[PDB]
Amino acid sequence: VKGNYVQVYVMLPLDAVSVNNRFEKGDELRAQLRKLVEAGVDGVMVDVWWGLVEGKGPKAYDWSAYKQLFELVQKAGLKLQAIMSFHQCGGNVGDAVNIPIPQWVRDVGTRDPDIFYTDGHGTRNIEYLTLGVDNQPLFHGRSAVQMYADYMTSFRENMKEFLDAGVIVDIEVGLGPAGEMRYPSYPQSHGWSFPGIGEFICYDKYLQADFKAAAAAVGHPEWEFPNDVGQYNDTPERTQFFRDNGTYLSEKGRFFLAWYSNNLIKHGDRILDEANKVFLGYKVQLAIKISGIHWWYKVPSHAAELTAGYYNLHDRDGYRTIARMLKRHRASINFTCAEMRDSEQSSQAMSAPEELVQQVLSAGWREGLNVACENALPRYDPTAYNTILRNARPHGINQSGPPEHKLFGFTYLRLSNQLVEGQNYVNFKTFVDRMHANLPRDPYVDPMAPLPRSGPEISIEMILQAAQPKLQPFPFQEHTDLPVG
Ligand SMILES: OC[C@H]1NC[C@H](O)[C@@H](O)[C@@H]1S[C@H]1O[C@H](CO)[C@@H](O)[C@H](O)[C@H]1O
Ligand SMILES: [Cl-]
Repeated sequence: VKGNYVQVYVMLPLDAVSVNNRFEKGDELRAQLRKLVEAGVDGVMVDVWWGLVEGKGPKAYDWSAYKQLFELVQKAGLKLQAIMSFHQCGGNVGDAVNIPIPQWVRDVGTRDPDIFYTDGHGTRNIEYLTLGVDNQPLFHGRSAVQMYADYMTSFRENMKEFLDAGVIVDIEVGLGPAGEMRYPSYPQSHGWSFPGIGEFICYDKYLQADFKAAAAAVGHPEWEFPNDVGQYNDTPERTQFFRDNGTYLSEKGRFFLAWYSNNLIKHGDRILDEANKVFLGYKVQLAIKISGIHWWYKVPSHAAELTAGYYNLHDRDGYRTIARMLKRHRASINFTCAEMRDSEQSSQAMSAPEELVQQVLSAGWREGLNVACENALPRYDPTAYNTILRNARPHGINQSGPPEHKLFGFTYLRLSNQLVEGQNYVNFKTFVDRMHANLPRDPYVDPMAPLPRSGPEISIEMILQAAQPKLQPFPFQEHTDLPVG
């Protein structure tokens, strides 16, 4: 029965540390976290904002508010998942507060605007630095990858005691906007709204030069980005690229989609190699976040996945390539949409979150990875919780031992007073009993081994072998066998 237990984590508020890098919510959180403990919660997740910590200048790390926050988490007796948040808070759905990346990094952009992901009209997205500059020493002598590595190293040295005490158990490495390994292909600030197909955000000069070099290297130096792709708010049928039997199927289109999605995979791999070196020997799991682009999943072109950088089609598994890249690092996948049913989505959007969830979870498990999930949108109701329960144990309870597959964890978005009062709290507490297979809370479940060094580097051609043949997902039960009631 104990093999069935799934840990439950709760996301702290976006301003758990204030926008001025001070810890102001000690009284409120102490109460709120006591309520989470009373409900059997295993831990919390928190954004560790680059903009707050390295805000005053290069290598001026001010960890003191996060230390106060983390002491409080420890005193409550909860585990902790730390996100290395190298992105801006703001513009993305649910972001109530405003925390840019460091001002001194933005100041570099006033001279070299190509440090930012750039769209086809030339608009600069300031939420994250382009993967184009991962290895370009533009930031007062440092590259973007060096900045990320130094930040993680300073985190390790400063939070060593929380690491040694087994409080911090997971490091989620932010790899893009909203901390997700993707391009900013659906930005509300540039006028996108649901369920627009999005746009390819590869027009910064660094990525343009990368494309020309890749194209010349296959004997097509003339080739350019596709220009029959429409705009943010189009539907697929209204573009020659994404329509049924469109130019996404051409040799040119295929080369472009591979190049764009490959760069994301290489960005993840490089950064995970550095993260693994940092946390070598500590009892933590490294994780990445894959964004849940469920819209247009039901049409042949998977348009919105393609623009986000996920090269996923009926005969090409664009998530198992990513999982295969992660395997050498023993990195986990944190996914989203665990609370969503296809019947809750609008028809127009051609949306299939249930199938997308099944695809990504099955890709992780086939590669031997731990897989965790989050809810995409706020939900307080039994149905949502039952949908999560189904995804947490897709073949139900195993009475003899553990089930064939299960989530390694589930993180709930997001803590507030609303969660810990009234009927909301009764529902949530019941949901946590069910995720624990109705057993008491066990702080020593899922012990981590000392992080081993990443295995040998494999090439992009080796990673891409996972794309085909595309396999059906493992069968999922329609409904959980252990509902909230
Ligand atoms: O948690 C990742 C992402 N999953 C899909 C949800 O719809 C999004 O709201 C979240 S992003 C959100 O929360 C993150 C973790 O607290 C932040 O890093 C990010 O800035 C927020 O936009
Ligand atoms: Cl296989």
